[PDB]
Amino acid sequence: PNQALLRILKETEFKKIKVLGSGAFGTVYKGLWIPEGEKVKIPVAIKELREATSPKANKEILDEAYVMASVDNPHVCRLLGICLTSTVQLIMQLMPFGCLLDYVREHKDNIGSQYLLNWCVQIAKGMNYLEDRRLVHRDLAARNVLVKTPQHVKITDFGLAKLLVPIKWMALESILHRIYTHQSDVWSYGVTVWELMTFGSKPYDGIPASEISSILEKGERLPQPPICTIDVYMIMRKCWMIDADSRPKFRELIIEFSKMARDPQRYLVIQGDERMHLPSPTDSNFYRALMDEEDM
Amino acid sequence: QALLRILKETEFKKIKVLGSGAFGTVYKGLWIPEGEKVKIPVAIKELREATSPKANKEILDEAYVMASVDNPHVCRLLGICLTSTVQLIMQLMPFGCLLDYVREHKDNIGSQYLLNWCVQIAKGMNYLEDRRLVHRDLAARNVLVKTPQHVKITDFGLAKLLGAEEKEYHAEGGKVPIKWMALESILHRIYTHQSDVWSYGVTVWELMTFGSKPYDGIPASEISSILEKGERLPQPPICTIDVYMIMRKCWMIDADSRPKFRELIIEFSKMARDPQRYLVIQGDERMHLPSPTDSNFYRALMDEED
Ligand SMILES: O=C(Nc1nccs1)[C@@H](c1cc(F)ccc1O)N1Cc2ccc(-c3ccc(N4CCNCC4)cc3)cc2C1=O
Ligand SMILES: O=C(Nc1nccs1)[C@@H](c1cc(F)ccc1O)N1Cc2ccc(-c3ccc(N4CCNCC4)cc3)cc2C1=O
Ligand SMILES: Nc1ncnc2c1ncn2[C@@H]1O[C@H](COP(=O)(O)OP(=O)(O)NP(=O)(O)O)[C@@H](O)[C@H]1O
Ligand SMILES: Nc1ncnc2c1ncn2[C@@H]1O[C@H](COP(=O)(O)OP(=O)(O)NP(=O)(O)O)[C@@H](O)[C@H]1O
Ligand SMILES: [Mg+2]
Ligand SMILES: [Mg+2]
Repeated sequence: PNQALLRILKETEFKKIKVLGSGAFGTVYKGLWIPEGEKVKIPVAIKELREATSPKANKEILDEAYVMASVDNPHVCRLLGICLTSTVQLIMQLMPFGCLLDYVREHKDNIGSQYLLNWCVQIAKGMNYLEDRRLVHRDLAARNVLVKTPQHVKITDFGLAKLLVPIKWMALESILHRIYTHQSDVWSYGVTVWELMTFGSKPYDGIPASEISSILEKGERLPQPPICTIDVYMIMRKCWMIDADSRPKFRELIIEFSKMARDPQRYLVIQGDERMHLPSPTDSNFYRALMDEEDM
Repeated sequence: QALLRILKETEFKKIKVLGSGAFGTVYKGLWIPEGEKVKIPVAIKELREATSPKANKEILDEAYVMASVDNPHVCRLLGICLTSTVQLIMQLMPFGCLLDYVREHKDNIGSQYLLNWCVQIAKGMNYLEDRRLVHRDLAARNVLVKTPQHVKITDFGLAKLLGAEEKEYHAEGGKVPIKWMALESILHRIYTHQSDVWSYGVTVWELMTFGSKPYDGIPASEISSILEKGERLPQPPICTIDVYMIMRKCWMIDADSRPKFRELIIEFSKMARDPQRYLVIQGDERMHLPSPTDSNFYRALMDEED
């Protein structure tokens, strides 16, 4: 961990503007960074954790924050900065589009097959990269994929296991034994893709979280999303095998979905898939030069 | 052609004037992509004069070249709207142009920053020369600050669009940038890579003076005569003779005798490795230079192209 990658912030160089949402461990705000000696106001996203901290407690956090500021992959968000006060604040890039879960709801049945497949590929590439860095996500879900542009999504909020519940995204072995590996991350990938293919349906909606390990024992799984051809649905089911080692690997999921992305209409069936927009190269260039210059 | 977005009037709005010059007014604005809920800040330039559709076809031909540049020290044109007065879209620079930046930080700019800026501007101009694009209007106001460590050339390439009227422009009519121009350009209204080198000389002079107006108090009417007599801009107090002589070389009468952008890169890169030897600045020992932690932060938040 090159410690120059994590910028330590004083309270005086940023301000919280507005609340974006909250989750298990914190609250996310629209923020503004003020570089010292300048008059510019730079938008940032700030997460403040619910529970306070001591310098001994902070030593564990800094040690991990250094690891998450060291990721370097186009499909993985990296921690940028931190402010250690009574409560801890974490700073990353603010994404105006927000998370992919809200984006598929906002455009429900208004999203073509080229986009959904492209996203699956991209989430897989980012998860594979974390695996190569030997980082377990532990909380992969559509709410933790961020839309940088409609053509470019990024994984966020990974790596919290060595500092510590999303039952309906969790593998059977994680529910029963708090076992988190990359293969249980592969389970949450399967659930994430099911979210995309349903435009943000809630998984196991009538079924309380208390009962989830029973129904997975019984062999029940999430139903096949209407737009999914069988080939796509069995990748999802392969991700939900009892035997973690029988699940697909993230390198395999990249090859597979990127093969389906080459003829998207063969693998998903969307009504008026020709009503749908598709990523114009003119549109893609404009988005990249304006808000997405990173190297890919 | 994919590199220039042809825009609809409905997908952007002007919000605030940022400034104006010879041919247009610049606004801070918002791009609102169709069918989305996001408002993306952008800079919008509206030209002062309305254009016919035939004039627009010419403008569009040049706009495609202006959108084709791809270099970390040259800004590219992003979109165009063919409104009655043409509107032009590029990235919005929160720090503004370098002229206003050096004026606002006149007491906190050290020799590393100034020399690095000279290198970067030379790099961008040499890319334009390699692409055989003439600037015609290089000046500190047409260098933008992406971050204090990363400056970029803007607003090049207009010469062909002005060719019909260029010879008629009055020295006092503010359409022809007399105090940045080579002598042969004032007399003949033709612009080349070597006359751009002269503007570069003036641009560097602006930076070394933290934004003084060149030939201040002298009407533009009289510039051609004082140059023909051998007069030039004075030596900025912070410049050693080494730096002043490069500047004076950019203002030699014979265009072919001036330095090349290729060589200016090398010379300013050499000085940038020992800045306090070549620029004498009050408080330079204390002046800020950016640690890797702060440059990394800057790049992730607003300058990912690196
Ligand atoms: O900051 C992050 N999100 C953001 N959203 C918006 C703006 S910043 C992501 C994040 C951002 C990235 F860019 C990349 C990875 C990543 O994980 N982090 C970083 C981080 C560091 C430490 C912790 C942390 C520390 C302690 C605890 N304990 C304390 C004791 N009681 C139980 C909980 C739990 C979590 C969480 C995160 C975290 O959630
Ligand atoms: O848009 C540009 N600046 C911007 N600032 C902020 C937002 S956009 C740059 C610009 C941006 C870049 F990124 C790269 C190069 C560049 O030149 N342009 C583009 C442009 C196109 C056309 C013209 C133009 C066309 C016609 C005339 N005639 C008409 C006949 N009667 C006399 C006047 C004058 C000027 C000017 C520019 C221009 O100034
Ligand atoms: N960098 C960001 N830019 C824009 N929105 C963000 C950003 N980070 C987080 N958010 C938004 O803030 C919401 C709350 O985030 P967070 O606190 O991580 O909870 P969560 O992901 O929804 N649930 P958990 O699983 O507990 O993280 C996210 O779901 C997004 O809606
Ligand atoms: N992309 C930008 N982002 C933020 N500010 C900009 C941007 N481009 C230009 N500006 C600012 O807008 C001002 C006016 O620009 P412009 O209309 O080109 O005139 P100019 O270059 O200053 N003079 P002239 O050389 O006569 O055109 C500039 O001087 C800068 O202060
Ligand atoms: Mg989250
Ligand atoms: Mg300009």
